[PDB]
Amino acid sequence: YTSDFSKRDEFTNTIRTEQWREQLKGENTHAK
Amino acid sequence: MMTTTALAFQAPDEHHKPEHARKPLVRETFFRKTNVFFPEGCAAD
Amino acid sequence: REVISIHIGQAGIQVGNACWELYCLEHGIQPDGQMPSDKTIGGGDDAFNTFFSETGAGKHVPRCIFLDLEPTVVDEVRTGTYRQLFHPEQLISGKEDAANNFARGHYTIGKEIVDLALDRIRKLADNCTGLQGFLVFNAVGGGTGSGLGSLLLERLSVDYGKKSKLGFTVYPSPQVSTAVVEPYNSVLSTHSLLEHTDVAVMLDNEAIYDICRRSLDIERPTYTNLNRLIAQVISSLTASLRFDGALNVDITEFQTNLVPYPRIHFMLSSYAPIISAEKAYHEQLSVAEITNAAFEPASMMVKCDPRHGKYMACCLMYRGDVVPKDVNASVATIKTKRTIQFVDWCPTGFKCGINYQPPTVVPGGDLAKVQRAVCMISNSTAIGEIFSRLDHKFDLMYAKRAFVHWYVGEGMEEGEFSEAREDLAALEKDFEEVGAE
Amino acid sequence: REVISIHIGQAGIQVGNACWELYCLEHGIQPDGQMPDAFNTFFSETGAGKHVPRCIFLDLEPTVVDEVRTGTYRQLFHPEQLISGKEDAANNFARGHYTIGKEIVDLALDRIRKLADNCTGLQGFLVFNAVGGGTGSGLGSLLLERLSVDYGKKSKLGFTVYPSPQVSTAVVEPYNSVLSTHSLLEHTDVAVMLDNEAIYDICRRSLDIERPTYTNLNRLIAQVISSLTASLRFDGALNVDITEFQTNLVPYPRIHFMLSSYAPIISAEKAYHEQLSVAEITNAAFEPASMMVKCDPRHGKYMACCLMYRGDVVPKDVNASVATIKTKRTIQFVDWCPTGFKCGINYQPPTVVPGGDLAKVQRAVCMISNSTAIGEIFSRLDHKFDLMYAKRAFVHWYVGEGMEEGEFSEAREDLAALEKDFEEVGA
Amino acid sequence: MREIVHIQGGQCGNQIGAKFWEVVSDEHGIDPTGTYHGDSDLQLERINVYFNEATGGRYVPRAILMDLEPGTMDSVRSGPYGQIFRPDNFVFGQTGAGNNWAKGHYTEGAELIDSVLDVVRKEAESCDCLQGFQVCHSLGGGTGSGMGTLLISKIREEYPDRMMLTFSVVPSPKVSDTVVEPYNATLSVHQLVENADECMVLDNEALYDICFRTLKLTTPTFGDLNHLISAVMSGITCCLRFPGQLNADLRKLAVNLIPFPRLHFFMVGFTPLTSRGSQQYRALTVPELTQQMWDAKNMMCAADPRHGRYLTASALFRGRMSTKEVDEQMLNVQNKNSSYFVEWIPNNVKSSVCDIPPKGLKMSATFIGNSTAIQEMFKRVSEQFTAMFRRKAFLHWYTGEGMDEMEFTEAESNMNDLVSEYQQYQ
Amino acid sequence: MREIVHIQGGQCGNQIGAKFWEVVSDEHGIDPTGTYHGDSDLQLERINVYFNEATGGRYVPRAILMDLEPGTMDSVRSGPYGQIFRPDNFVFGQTGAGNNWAKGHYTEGAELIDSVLDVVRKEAESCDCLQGFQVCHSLGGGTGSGMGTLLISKIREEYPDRMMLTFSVVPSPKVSDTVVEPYNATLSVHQLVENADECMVLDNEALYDICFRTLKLTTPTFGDLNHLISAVMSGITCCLRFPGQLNADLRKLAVNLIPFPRLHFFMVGFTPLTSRGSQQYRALTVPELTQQMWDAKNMMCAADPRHGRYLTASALFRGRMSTKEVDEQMLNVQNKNSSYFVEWIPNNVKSSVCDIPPKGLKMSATFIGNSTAIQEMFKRVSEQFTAMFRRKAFLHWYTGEGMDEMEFTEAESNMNDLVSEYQQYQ
Amino acid sequence: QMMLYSKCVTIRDAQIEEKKQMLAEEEEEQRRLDLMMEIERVKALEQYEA
Amino acid sequence: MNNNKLDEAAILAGCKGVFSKTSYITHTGQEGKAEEYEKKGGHRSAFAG
Ligand SMILES: Nc1nc2c(ncn2[C@@H]2O[C@H](COP(=O)(O)OP(=O)(O)OP(=O)(O)O)[C@@H](O)[C@H]2O)c(=O)[nH]1
Ligand SMILES: Nc1nc2c(ncn2[C@@H]2O[C@H](COP(=O)(O)OP(=O)(O)OP(=O)(O)O)[C@@H](O)[C@H]2O)c(=O)[nH]1
Ligand SMILES: Nc1nc2c(ncn2[C@@H]2O[C@H](COP(=O)(O)OP(=O)(O)O)[C@@H](O)[C@H]2O)c(=O)[nH]1
Ligand SMILES: Nc1nc2c(ncn2[C@@H]2O[C@H](COP(=O)(O)OP(=O)(O)O)[C@@H](O)[C@H]2O)c(=O)[nH]1
Ligand SMILES: [Mg+2]
Ligand SMILES: [Mg+2]
Repeated sequence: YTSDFSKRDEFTNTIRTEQWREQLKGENTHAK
Repeated sequence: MMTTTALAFQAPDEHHKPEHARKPLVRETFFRKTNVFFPEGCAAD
Repeated sequence: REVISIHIGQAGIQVGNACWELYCLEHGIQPDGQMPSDKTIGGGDDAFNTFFSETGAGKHVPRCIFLDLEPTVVDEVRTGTYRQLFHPEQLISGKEDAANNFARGHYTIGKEIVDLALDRIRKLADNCTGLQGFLVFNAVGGGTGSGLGSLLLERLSVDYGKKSKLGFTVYPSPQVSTAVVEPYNSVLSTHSLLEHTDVAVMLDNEAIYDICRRSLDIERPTYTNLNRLIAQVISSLTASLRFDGALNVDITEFQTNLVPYPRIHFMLSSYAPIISAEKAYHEQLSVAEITNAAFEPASMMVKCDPRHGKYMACCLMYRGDVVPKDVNASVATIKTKRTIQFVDWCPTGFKCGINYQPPTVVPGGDLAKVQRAVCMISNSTAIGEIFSRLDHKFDLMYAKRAFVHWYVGEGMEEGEFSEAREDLAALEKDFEEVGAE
Repeated sequence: REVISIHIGQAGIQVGNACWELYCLEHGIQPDGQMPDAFNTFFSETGAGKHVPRCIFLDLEPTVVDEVRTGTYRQLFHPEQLISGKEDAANNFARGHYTIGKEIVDLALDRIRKLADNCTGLQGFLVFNAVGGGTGSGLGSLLLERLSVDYGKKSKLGFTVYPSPQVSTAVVEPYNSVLSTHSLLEHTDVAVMLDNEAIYDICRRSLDIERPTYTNLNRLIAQVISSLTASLRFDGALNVDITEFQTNLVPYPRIHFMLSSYAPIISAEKAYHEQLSVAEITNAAFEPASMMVKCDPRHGKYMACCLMYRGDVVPKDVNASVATIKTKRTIQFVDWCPTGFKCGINYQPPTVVPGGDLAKVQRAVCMISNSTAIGEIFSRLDHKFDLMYAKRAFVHWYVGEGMEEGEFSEAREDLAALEKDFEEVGA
Repeated sequence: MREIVHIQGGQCGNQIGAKFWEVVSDEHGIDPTGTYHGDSDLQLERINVYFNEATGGRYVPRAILMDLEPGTMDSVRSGPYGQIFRPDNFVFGQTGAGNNWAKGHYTEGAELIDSVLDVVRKEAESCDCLQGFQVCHSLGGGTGSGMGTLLISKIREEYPDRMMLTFSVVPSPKVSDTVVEPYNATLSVHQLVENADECMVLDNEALYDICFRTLKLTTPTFGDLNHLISAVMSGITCCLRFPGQLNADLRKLAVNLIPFPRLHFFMVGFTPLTSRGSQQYRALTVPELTQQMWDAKNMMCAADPRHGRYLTASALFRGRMSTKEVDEQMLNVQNKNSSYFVEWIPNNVKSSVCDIPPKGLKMSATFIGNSTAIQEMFKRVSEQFTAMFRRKAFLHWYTGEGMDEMEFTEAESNMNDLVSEYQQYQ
Repeated sequence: MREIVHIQGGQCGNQIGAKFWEVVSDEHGIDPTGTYHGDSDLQLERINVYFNEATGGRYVPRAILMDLEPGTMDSVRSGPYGQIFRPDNFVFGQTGAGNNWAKGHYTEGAELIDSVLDVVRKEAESCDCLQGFQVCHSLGGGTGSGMGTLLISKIREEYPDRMMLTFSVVPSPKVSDTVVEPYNATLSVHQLVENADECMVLDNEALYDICFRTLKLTTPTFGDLNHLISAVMSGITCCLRFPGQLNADLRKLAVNLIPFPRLHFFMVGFTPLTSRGSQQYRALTVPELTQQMWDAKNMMCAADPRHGRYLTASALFRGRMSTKEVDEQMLNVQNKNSSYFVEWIPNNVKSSVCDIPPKGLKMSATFIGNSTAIQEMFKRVSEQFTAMFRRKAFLHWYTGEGMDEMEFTEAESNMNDLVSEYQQYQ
Repeated sequence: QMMLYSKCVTIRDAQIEEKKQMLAEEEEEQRRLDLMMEIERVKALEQYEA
Repeated sequence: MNNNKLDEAAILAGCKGVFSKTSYITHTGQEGKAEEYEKKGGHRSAFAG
């Protein structure tokens, strides 16, 4: 269904993790 | 909790016998339980 | 006139769970097992006798044996709403499943369960008086449904033999499947179903899905509605014995009129009119339209193309408000049509029958109440086409010897695989040979 | 005696929504389907207290058909008979004839046959479509082909809506018309053309309605069809069934194209002031001011004329009027046909519809003729077809569907051959 | 049934779709919390064309956002009707392109086109019958042009049978935001000519002069322009969403408007657009609509149609209108101004009517005219491209990134032969 | 009737089992005090599969804990649902293994395995009809892998006719907990390919990727990962405990999934795993669950199914669902992506439906896929094994205890022929 | 014949009346299930906040 | 099943996807040769004479 480069090691990177944490913060705040 | 087999089959709300059911006239009238001789008058003839 | 019903496997006993509900509803039996009007008090009726027998006073018990190896579905039955109706002893549950393994069902657990099964059947027959025949319910894909089912059939054949054995078996659909080894199971089951069963009726899953989808217009159908419809077709089959009709047939009639050869006994069934209540008012119901519906593959129970093959002999059971005149006219129209072709060598290809009691309706069911109904049971060569299709996917997995280690670890070998393979080859030969003019 | 009606296209089912509405009020049938023998020709009585029309709507877009499903006549039509595809042909003859027809016509034919099996004394079929659209042309051709190989001998009355020359709403409709007539020529038995400009002029002038919609057009066309089939539906002084127009109006196996008209198209107030008789309406049924196809019959010569009469009509004055018409020289018939009339009388007057703009009239006339003005129309269409085709416009759509240049050329030369037939017979 | 999925690219595409989805939601009566509260039962019957029921009357738009800067995400979640989107569809990078077409098509593309193709594939087979796709973007930015460009290419090579709409604003020297506008535009159109099925050319300049003269607006924010483009988009998809006396779906309008495969760039007009001061002194008739429709000052591009010829035109009307008045009005406008049309195609007007007006109006209209005046705008941009390419200015930011020169020459050739055949058919 | 005994080895297996028994106790409705407090009598009918009735309607779990350091036992008894075990079942050493396979398989095994064999014996003949054994452990730790492996050996030598479930995590270079991971993994699987009947391969990083993308947890501690693994284990065994429309026991799943005696390493997955912020925006249908099932990002092993072929697969559904939807859904997935499935095995999908969904959900699904893509994982650990063996690093702590070099030669040879036959059947 | 027909039609009427109520109860039960799921979502949100 | 499919199988139940198409008794769709709706049938000889 989803034709991609395998990306299960995309969140071993601290930078990516903090990026996505920012995204989650934004979603939750806007939801509030 | 509700199972699909249990949910699907419930006691039928109402039941009645079929309009045409085979009736055993043979067994009912031809055979009679136990009496070699009957009282002289039982049926008006 | 009596007939007994045995249900083997996961599928057969659920089908029976539908069938017996339908039967109590047809004979007015409350689920606790007694009529609302007792025998002496109500008018004498013997219609119920063929299925179940009045025990003592005010209690009726079905001539059936459910048997399986997992306890789950069977004690689900034991705790369902039909606790008082079914006989406590008749329900038989093993300890662990065959688990989709023909060998495990036919050699490991059969050797201990089938003796008990044949015991109860024996005393069931002894309680019976005018036994017509047997009827068996199973799916050939499963383990219990194939292995110990066939073993039980073999032992019944050596026990009685001369009596007819109506086997309503579920074959696997071509495209739709839920198991993996079901080609192996189907082959190993049909090897014995060829030379033991007298009259074997095929009931696929895919065709019934398409039926309830198109005609019954239900979008999300489960097994419940399928088994309801199959209960309807079985009731339509046995209504000739149950209720007096204008032109009746018995169990031994399909043995003569339908089976022209000692091994060519594989019947496609169909039912009509399969119609919802909402569209009933718009539709006008006569005999001609349902006589056509009974022949269209839009209403057959096996996914196959009857137009591709040629018919051998057909049987037309009618229930309800039907006179012989218009059905004679309709069968004349069918015989004069040319989109369907009977076999050359058979001039008369019909066995009609009429019964006065119309089909019933169940609360919560999707079928509407109609005047009349048709059950068509035919014989053709599309079944041989089906067997070729099954043999294909069989040999595809057999070439790489997949899944064989489970069987040879149970104790079977390659020899029976090979001989069943060549047996089905000869069987395909037989169907084409018969098709020949 | 029964005859069934199929509707194909976005216009066909709208016409049907007017026609069957007209039929129910003519037979006193409420929209729920039951009255509070004459209906037997259109409805089959399903048991008791219910009548289903012998009809099948068929379309590829679902939005208009399930408007019918949820409209007021949900209780009237059979659920299965309304048949809807999934996506539209989108004004593409190739798409409606090869891409989607291959999938929908099998279902249509097995429905129509079991309808014919339910019928007993089938007179014929009658189809409703417009040759400008994509659905009504492509699968219409495919459907008619498969009906002709199935039955062959039975009548197939085609009431087509042809595209008017100067008023029009499509673009590729010249391609659709040419590709449709190539099969409508040799498959339809009896075909009636119906433009829109002519009905616009009628409602603008006679009905004096300045803002008409499609509803009023369909109401008038339903009135014509009902007046045409009232001979089957009711007994009259002189009955004329479907098979008569087959032999009375078609002199040659390839010239079956009829022009229609109707009179008196009369508003609610003028009729009360005016006096209705037969001589004036026989006159009124011949002027181009009351025809249903924009053309000039004075430039043409009649082949044969057919005249249905409804209401309080005696054969005396209709013979007198047709005499006056035969003696007048304002209209000329063809030389090879000396007696060119086929008339018929029925007692029941044309009814009124609530929401319609016509009042009850004592008598009415429906005329169906045949002339060479239609031969001028086909030439007028083929000119503007070849005008676009000369630059290979819009061809990439059809060939991308799977067709080629061959059927384009052969349909062009077929209309050319058809043109030569009209000028030959008219000579 | 028939299905249109929505795709928004770049900041302009995001805000346009924001107003667009607000309009569609208002038409179908769904609240900003996503529940139905309308009155007409006609609205329920065609919401699958743009939505999916989630759980208990919760409808989510079938839309996918795509950008490269989170500030746009803040903006779309800020306004009302911004909470109804599925957060899984907020597929989104982190770094940013920066009006660099090479960055939108070669570097960040191959890292983001990955995921967007995945969510659009999931969203495509979620529904049953795809009618076509809808993509709204610009041609000045890099996040909009290059991303959408590669997305359109991948979509076309995957699903070639379905229709495709792309609404793209084009840059003009009068309202010229960024500097590399020709460098972006020429390459993007160089891809839309072979990939996209049809494109609706828009421009901010025409939107400005429209709200200056006709609307007499004092403060033309971006909200009102986007409000106008939303009314356009709703007008064109109204045929699917509501039944009409004469219907014309997406593919029907495409085959009616496209005579040749490469001739698929259209211009738009909308009416009634009347000032609120003069909305009391106006009439409601189809000639009242037709005069404001066919006026050259109501086209939403900077291409005067009276400087060229119409090839084909289409008009989608909404409201209870008399069809006879409709076609005679079209016939009159074809008869009187007969020079402005093409000759060898008779009846160059396709018309359709839907019986449901936009909310707040009694009778509305939408004009889509494929004329040849658009070659003026393409010359308008290609001469600036040749001016920059003669000096190779700003070129190395594309060369050193992976793009080469022959791509620029191919864009030049394709633009030049495009306007050559437009001029030929003019 | 049917019986599953539970064996927990090592720290990972102990804590996973702790969460597992919390989940089961919740689904059956027994409090951490050990008393029944559910409401449905459907729970009571099949708790004999996991519990022993005790005086006062208290059901103690049929479990055996096994380790070498008491801290694990304290961590088990500290948390809730910890006071319900039997202290006689806390069979337990005193010294500690310390991530040495030889210490877990030869030194401390020699004096502890007799005791655990006695207690697993007593717990086997405490019941009537065994179904199988269920062991939770790792492949890198010392007291879990080595002792668990030797335990599996003794039990398979004892009861060769019963099923066997091993929930075993595997190491990866990116999640590198200890240093001798290949040294332990190779030998453990080298013994499991002959002893165990089927093995559920798991890994940490795929669970990490799951809780981050699909669950969108910020702080994914071990509690949630062990919660996921417990969810899979409860799902795979829900068929025995609850009635269904199509039942599939442990052996039934085994013969449907294992076409060859050595090809019994499965990847698993669970649905629905949906982020709480987006749970409101989604639907609950069989197509909804299936698209999440066959997602490549939902396998709980770092083995890309797009990089290999499926030999066979199974799907265990829970809840009131339409079986037709189940069949046609699986038929689609096989028809669309026909290239990835193996060709010489038709109908590669086994499906089953149980009527009881887990608490808190409406529909659930457990996916078990036996694909050939896991050869990439085995070569991935075998390469590290060969690299370390090339210079015998960290070997002498294994040599000096009783193990020799040919054991390593046999293990790598068995690994090599395993990946060779996987490659062959691909 | 006509009597048998009329009786069957009456039974049809009763059956349709039954089916409508069946549909009603099914939709009500679905509504209840969705309410339960949303309550669970609210509780999980509260946990996260804590 | 027939998610995006304009085929008869998708249209068969009214725009809902059927597992597989069935040939129709009444007419042979694909073939040019089709079933004759009205076929003259010989009546009893006694009827005419
Ligand atoms: N018609 C119908 N078929 C069913 C039903 N349940 C299962 N089946 C069919 O049964 C086949 C497999 O055999 P089952 O009866 O399910 O299992 P079994 O025969 O008991 O064999 P084991 O599972 O090994 O015990 C499947 O292919 C299903 O298609 C049902 O309720 N109705
Ligand atoms: N008389 C009359 N003609 C109509 C009506 N509606 C549409 N038409 C004619 O139909 C022609 C186009 O075909 P449509 O019916 O609109 O659509 P179609 O035939 O299904 O073909 P598609 O557009 O591809 O779906 C136009 O030229 C109209 O003149 C109507 O209500 N009354
Ligand atoms: N209608 C409209 N156009 C806009 C808006 N913002 C930017 N644009 C146009 O978009 C062009 C620049 O595109 P840009 O915003 O850089 O796209 P992006 O960088 O890919 O997001 C300019 O020519 C503007 O005219 C807006 O809010 N509304
Ligand atoms: N799921 C899960 N895995 C764990 C946990 N703790 C350790 N592990 C895994 O266990 C593996 C090491 O096994 P280990 O705990 O050392 O086994 P032992 O030393 O024999 O008890 C590592 O790869 C970890 O990923 C936990 O709390 N949860
Ligand atoms: Mg079973
Ligand atoms: Mg149309």
